[PDB]
Amino acid sequence: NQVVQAYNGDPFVGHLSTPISDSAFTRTFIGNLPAYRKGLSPILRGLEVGMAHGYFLIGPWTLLGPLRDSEYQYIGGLIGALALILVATAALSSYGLVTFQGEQGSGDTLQTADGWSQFAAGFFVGGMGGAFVAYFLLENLSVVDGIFRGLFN
Amino acid sequence: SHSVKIYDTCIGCTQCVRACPLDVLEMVPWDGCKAAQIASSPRTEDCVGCKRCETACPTDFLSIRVYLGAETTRSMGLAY
Amino acid sequence: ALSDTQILAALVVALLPAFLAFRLSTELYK
Amino acid sequence: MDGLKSFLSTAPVMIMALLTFTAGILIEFNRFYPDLLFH
Amino acid sequence: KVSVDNNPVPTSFEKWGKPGHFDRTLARGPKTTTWIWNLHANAHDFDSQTSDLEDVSRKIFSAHFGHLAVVFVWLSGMYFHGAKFSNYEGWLADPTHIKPSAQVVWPIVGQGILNGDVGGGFHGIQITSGLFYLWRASGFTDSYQLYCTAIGGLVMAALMLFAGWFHYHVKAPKLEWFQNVESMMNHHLAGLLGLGSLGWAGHQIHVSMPINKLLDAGVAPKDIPLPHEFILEPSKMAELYPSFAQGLTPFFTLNWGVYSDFLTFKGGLNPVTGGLWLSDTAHHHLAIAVLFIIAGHMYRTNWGIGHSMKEILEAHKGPFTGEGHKGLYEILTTSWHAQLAINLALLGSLTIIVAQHMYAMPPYPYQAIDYATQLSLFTHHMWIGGFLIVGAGAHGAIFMVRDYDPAKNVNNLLDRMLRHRDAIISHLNWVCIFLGFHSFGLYIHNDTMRALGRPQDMFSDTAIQLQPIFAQWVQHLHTLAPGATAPNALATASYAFGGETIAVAGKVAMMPITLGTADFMVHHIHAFTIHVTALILLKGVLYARSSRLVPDKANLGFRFPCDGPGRGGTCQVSGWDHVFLGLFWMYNSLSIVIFHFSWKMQSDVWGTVSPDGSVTHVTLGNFAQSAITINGWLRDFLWAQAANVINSYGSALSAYGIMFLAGHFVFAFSLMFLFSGRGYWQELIESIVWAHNKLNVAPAIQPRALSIIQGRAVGVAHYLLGGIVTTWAFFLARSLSIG
Amino acid sequence: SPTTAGWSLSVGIIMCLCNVFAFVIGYFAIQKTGKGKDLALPQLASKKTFGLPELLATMSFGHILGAGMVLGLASSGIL
Amino acid sequence: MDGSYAASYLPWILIPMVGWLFPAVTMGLLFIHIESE
Amino acid sequence: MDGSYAASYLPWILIPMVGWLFPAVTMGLLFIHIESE
Amino acid sequence: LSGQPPKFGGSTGGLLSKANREEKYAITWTSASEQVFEMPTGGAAIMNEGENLLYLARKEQCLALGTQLRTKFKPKIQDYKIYRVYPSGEVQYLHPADGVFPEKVNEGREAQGTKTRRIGQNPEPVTIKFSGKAPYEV
Amino acid sequence: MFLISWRGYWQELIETIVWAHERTPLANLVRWKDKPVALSIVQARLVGLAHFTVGYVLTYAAFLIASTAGKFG
Ligand code: CLA
Ligand code: CLA
Ligand code: CLA
Ligand SMILES: CC1=C(/C=C/C(C)=C/C=C/C(C)=C/C=C/C=C(C)/C=C/C=C(C)/C=C/C2=C(C)CCCC2(C)C)C(C)(C)CCC1
Ligand SMILES: CC1=C(C/C=C(\C)CCC[C@H](C)CCC[C@H](C)CCCC(C)C)C(=O)c2ccccc2C1=O
Ligand SMILES: CC1=C(C/C=C(\C)CCC[C@H](C)CCC[C@H](C)CCCC(C)C)C(=O)c2ccccc2C1=O
Ligand code: SF4
Ligand code: SF4
Ligand SMILES: [Ca+2]
Repeated sequence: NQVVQAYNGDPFVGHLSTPISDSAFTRTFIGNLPAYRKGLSPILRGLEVGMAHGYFLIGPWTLLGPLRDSEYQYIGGLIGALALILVATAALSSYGLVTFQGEQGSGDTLQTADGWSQFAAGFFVGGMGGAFVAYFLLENLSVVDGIFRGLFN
Repeated sequence: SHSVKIYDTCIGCTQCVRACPLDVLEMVPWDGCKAAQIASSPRTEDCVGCKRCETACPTDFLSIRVYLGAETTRSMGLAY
Repeated sequence: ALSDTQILAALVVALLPAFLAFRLSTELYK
Repeated sequence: MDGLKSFLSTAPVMIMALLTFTAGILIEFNRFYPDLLFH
Repeated sequence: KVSVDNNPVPTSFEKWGKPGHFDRTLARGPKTTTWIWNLHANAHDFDSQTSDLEDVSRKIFSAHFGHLAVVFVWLSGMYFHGAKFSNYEGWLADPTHIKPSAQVVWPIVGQGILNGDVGGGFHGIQITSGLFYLWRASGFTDSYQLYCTAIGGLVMAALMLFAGWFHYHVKAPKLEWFQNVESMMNHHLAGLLGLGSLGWAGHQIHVSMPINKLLDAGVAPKDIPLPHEFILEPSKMAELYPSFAQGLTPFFTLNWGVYSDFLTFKGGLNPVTGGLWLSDTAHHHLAIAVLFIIAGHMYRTNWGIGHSMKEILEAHKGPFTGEGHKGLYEILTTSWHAQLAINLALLGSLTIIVAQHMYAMPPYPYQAIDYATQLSLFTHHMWIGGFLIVGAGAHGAIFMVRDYDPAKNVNNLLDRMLRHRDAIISHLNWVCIFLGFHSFGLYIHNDTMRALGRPQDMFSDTAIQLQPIFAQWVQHLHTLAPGATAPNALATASYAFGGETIAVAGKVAMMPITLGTADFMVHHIHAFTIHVTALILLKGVLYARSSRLVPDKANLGFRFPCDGPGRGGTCQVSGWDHVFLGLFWMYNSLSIVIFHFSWKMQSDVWGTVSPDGSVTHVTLGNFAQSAITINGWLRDFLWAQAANVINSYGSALSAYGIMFLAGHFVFAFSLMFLFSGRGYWQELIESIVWAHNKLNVAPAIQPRALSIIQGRAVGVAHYLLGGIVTTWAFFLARSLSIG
Repeated sequence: SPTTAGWSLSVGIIMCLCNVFAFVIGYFAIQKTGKGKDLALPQLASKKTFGLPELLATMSFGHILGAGMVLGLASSGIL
Repeated sequence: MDGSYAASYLPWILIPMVGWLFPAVTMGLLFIHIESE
Repeated sequence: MDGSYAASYLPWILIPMVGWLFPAVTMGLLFIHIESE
Repeated sequence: LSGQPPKFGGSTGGLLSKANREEKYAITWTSASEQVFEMPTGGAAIMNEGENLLYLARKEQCLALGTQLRTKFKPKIQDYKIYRVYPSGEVQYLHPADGVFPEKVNEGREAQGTKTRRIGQNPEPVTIKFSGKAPYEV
Repeated sequence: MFLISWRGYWQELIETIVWAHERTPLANLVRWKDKPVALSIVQARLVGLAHFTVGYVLTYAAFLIASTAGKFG
């Protein structure tokens, strides 16, 4: 009833097949994230990765920021999130320029210069879009509260 | 790669060639000592620079010298 | 009345039948 | 018994006996003539 | 089960004069000065002088006896100093105005000034160990009883010396005697801890309870009856405790409820002395005695009953650990180093638990009166506990490189430990970096926001708040405990969780310890430093055998400096160097712990209660707003509270100022050995040797420099010595300046 | 001060009964019952498979269990 | 929809999730599942 | 940060550029450079 | 590269991405008796009857394994061969490069790495200034 | 830190961190071109010397400039 085998039946690779690293749920979940999902073009997986992080980065400066005790509470959070997504996409494109210069194959469409460039473009679009949509929900928070409770219905 | 040089003062005591972890060194025939053997360093691109060969050499000052130089994957001992 | 944190305590307790129901249903699927 | 003779003759025992003797004579000289900043 | 070898080694003086007889690499003679350091470093490495597992066990047994002789000599010194050179006869009468002093100083060079006025006309050093409170709790009344205890301890020390000589030289037990660990723990639980607790419960019933109840009533020590007068006439004990008129016939019939007169689960602190009641102390030792004696009949022995440790261990296998513990009994019964690792870890954690309980539940009368004793005892036992935990890491590494062969344990817990060392050290790296960013980075953030004039952006209690909600909840549960979840407990377990400020003799014995955001931040620093110490020591234990860098660390040994300058430089890959770094990190961790304790008690617990009921603290509530920035620790704690240790010159506390500066010197001196390397010092010693050769005074014993491990060892020894001496002087001069 | 009972026939009755239950648990539980010191009339105990060890073990556990029962039931009241 | 009871924000977040996230996620996963291979 | 001196807008634009544009651009160019070929 | 692998349960110490991007090393030894050895990656394994094939990521790990095969076993396993295998596919043959172990004189090897002087007659760096060389290799 | 702790400890620590990066999901995507190694022996002697010097100078410049400007203008 052993639950920790070696990774993929290979006992000399440096990995164990633990219930977290190599379970069925982990295979179906980690293997279906945009970074690992099958058949996607790099632009759509970069777009889906980007929105999940733009929507995330709005919060930390919105609730904990130099502007959190003023009337421009959400604008400061949005400005910080755009700064972070800008430097994130600059880092992503610099990584693409650096890593993928020697010619490699096309076994994975993401680990190539065109693929990583598409991933960086999608990450930028998704990140700034997610940041602005979280800003738009937060700025119009009275509206969202009223429509979820039924103050206008 | 590091360069392992063996000088004339070698007494053929074999201590360096079995103190070496990566077995860079090997003993070759020679006519300059009683033991009729001198250490050589054929596979010296596999030298990591540990200097266990210099540590094991009994002759004073040293009949074997390791001269640390251009690092590579083999000469830095990186498993990654 | 009832407390605010008792409801969240009930939710994090009921997170355990969620995990065990997921694993039982997965094991029935075999 | 030549073993206690050779053990009392070791470096730590003899150096501690010597330091104790010099400390004793210094402490006694400070006990009798206390405060000698100069001649 | 007792089989011995008779006269295994002759008792002769001849080996005394030949040093280095124990180790075969030193029996030739000293060629160089490295022979001296090897003579001292290998003197107690019994497992390397021979490899029989039987003679090393006999050597260990007799070494234990000699160590007990040392401990009894020290304890006799304590009792003799309390007997003769102390004001215990004077302090016992008035233990609220005059202070303990168990050491007078001979005046030689003007050091009679250290004989400060301690009270009652006695002149001497005010001691900070709780020896006087210990002897008041144990029922000592006159100096003659302390003198008898000191003489008995010296006799028992002579007995331990004789027993060590007996068990090495005339009758040494065999190996099968030592490998009876089930019989051994039966006797150590039932007979050592169990009967020790039972005997002390009996002493407390018959000596500590009467003497301390009459001393609480207000009777002078000269009118106090001698402790056997409460045994020879039990009518007197019936005068004090009405439950002794019924005798032991309630005990043997389980009419135990009538012993609630003195065996009570009262809880809390005694208001007249500040200590725990000795009622629930005697009851506690009785309960511990019964529980330990019951647990001492667990492991199987000569009789068929019992419960063998081997089958207990083999029964515990799960899906994750595979083969389970079947392999561990051969580990801990064939290796003294794994035993020393586990016993050092648990003794260090026990000493830390002792430190954390003896402040919050002060078990001795008038211990919480004076803050010197409380602070010194907490600090002392934290330091001892941290040292022993680092020793646990050290002997884990020694066991892995020396006494661990993987032939006899495949796929058990220790193997599976070694098969995922990268995962363990990886996640422990992550938690160390996480806590170091989120425990010290909060301090840097607060320090910057206070420097920038933004105190509303800080992590204060009047700012962004980080309340320790779980510790506050646990404090709430322990305040609400003695009514619902401990019905027969009258008062709270300690007043540290909540309740009433216990003020005795005008000074705060114990008051509730509130946990704001400052305590959140300091406790996460504690977690961080404890995790980094665990990281270094656990990395040493796991990576002692082999790494990806040096795959043959096991046969290079345990104390090897490096493998060489190759692979970039493998300068500290041994397990010994992980002990060496864990010593620095233990010093850092425990110094933060004792600074947290000292500042929290000075600002939030200790102080003077006015008769109007108000409490004023020693540093006046600094910890709430100053203990969240580093400048607040440097300004309100280190700078502000060292005014007592650096202005102390020309007074009785001037020895602590000298010791303060001495600790700074030894720190700075340690940096010479830590920062330098052997090569510089060897080529400097060569020039000095030339100067000796020029005038024919060069030694025959060649002066090598210290080795690499020697240099690191003396650097860390002087570093910890200097830091601990500095903190000892700072604490023991702050505390004698606050009461 | 929890309630307790001094001594009676009821205290004697219950602890003998807990000693009987401890005899049952010991005979059904102890792996090595007959191993130990030799015993007089071992047929009376469990037919030559029971020792002086398990005499003191089983009825000692009976005294522990009976102390538990006596103190617990006298504290709860009903004894 | 005011909430007088304890944790009134909890239905505020759990009615969208059980109404949309549970159906959209469950039908999405089942649509990938019943049409796989 | 008011500026009483002449051209107070000049630190307003040059502290972001020397603080961010100079480091981000310089480290970006050096990261492309030290890792080229 | 013939040989069944040892019965090892797997470990985190082992082959990283260096193995499938550049060289990894295989040690092949033959033993009659099944027994237990310490893998330098950490743990303990099972020597199969007959041929074994253990893939490692460093040459030092392979030689450390071969060293403990030689010295820690009473029936000494000395017919161990260490290969260097590339992800492209070709297999090099490294440690017993000649017939016999390097400690023994094969009498057919070539003295390379040998200088015709001692260290005292090594040239000094002032003579070779701006020559692109260093005082050993002149 | 740089002067007391030496390279072997840090090299095996970085080996564990490298394993962590190469075996985790979603961070296997990002790979180093230059393999992370610990700082060299002489390099970290230099780095500890630079830290000792910079911190020493900054502490004393702050103290000397605030102690006089504390009491003289
Ligand atoms: C239960 C306690 C216990 C026991 C008995 C052992 C026993 C042993 N340990 Mg030790 N150890 C422990 C606790 C213990 N240790 C702790 C707590 C630490 C953490 C610091 C370690 C760390 C450790 C290391 C790192 C090493 C050992 C080793 C040894 C072995 C030989 C020791 C030796 O020869 O030193 C002889 C005695 C000395 C060298 C004295 C040292 C001097 C001290 C440190 C400085 C002075 C201390 C003093 C209080 C200061 C005042 C003096 C001065 C100012 C006047 C032996 C197995 C060695 C070993 O087996 O490796 C192969 C080894 O290298 N130990
Ligand atoms: C003040 C001195 C100092 C500091 C900063 C460190 C720092 C650290 N040590 Mg330590 N160390 C020290 C002295 C120091 N040590 C000394 C004297 C020794 C004794 C030999 C050691 C021995 C040593 C060992 C043996 C180990 C460490 C490790 C660590 C790391 C723990 C992780 C952590 O805290 O998160 C990082 C937190 C900090 C660096 C402090 C907070 C600083 C802020 C938040 C960051 C700065 C803000 C921002 C990024 C600045 C950017 C500005 C921009 C212009 C670039 C960390 C790098 C352990 C480790 O690596 O664990 C994985 C480890 O194993 N140390
Ligand atoms: C030396 C340069 C320097 C400068 C100028 C700044 C300045 C700033 N810091 Mg920073 N900081 C620095 C170094 C610096 N820091 C370093 C070295 C540290 C590490 C110790 C920090 C740590 C720190 C933290 C942790 C935080 C600040 C924050 C702040 C900002 C406070 C106000 C705010 O909400 O801004 C909002 C953010 C910006 C103005 C960034 C610019 C982004 C907007 C969208 C402009 C971009 C325009 C457009 C998209 C692109 C134009 C292209 C161009 C060619 C035209 C302020 C702009 C706070 C903040 O809110 O950060 C976001 C805060 O939380 N800093
Ligand atoms: C579940 C789960 C999890 C997770 C967690 C979380 C909590 C998540 C998050 C999530 C998130 C975080 C989400 C987000 C979302 C987002 C969104 C949904 C967005 C959207 C966007 C948009 C809307 C955009 C658009 C636009 C615009 C608007 C304009 C501009 C441009 C563009 C076009 C782009 C875990 C891992 C634990 C596992 C278990 C389960
Ligand atoms: C100074 C130094 C030396 C030289 C140290 C030497 C030669 C030791 C000198 C010891 C002298 C002889 C004193 C010996 C011990 C004293 C008796 C201790 C006195 C302490 C009392 C107060 C208790 C090294 O060999 C070395 C090696 C590796 C790293 C750093 C260093 C290093 O820093
Ligand atoms: C911490 C530490 C490391 C680890 C250090 C590492 C892995 C690199 C440290 C640099 C990290 C990445 C932070 C760099 C940030 C600094 C501001 C440096 C900036 C870069 C310069 C060009 C200015 C060692 O490798 C080491 C080696 C030998 C002796 C001591 C030590 C040592 O103490
Ligand atoms: S160790 Fe030195 S002397 Fe011996 S064979 Fe090697 S080079 Fe020659
Ligand atoms: S430096 Fe080390 S690996 Fe290189 S030849 Fe010498 S001993 Fe062998
Ligand atoms: Ca603000």
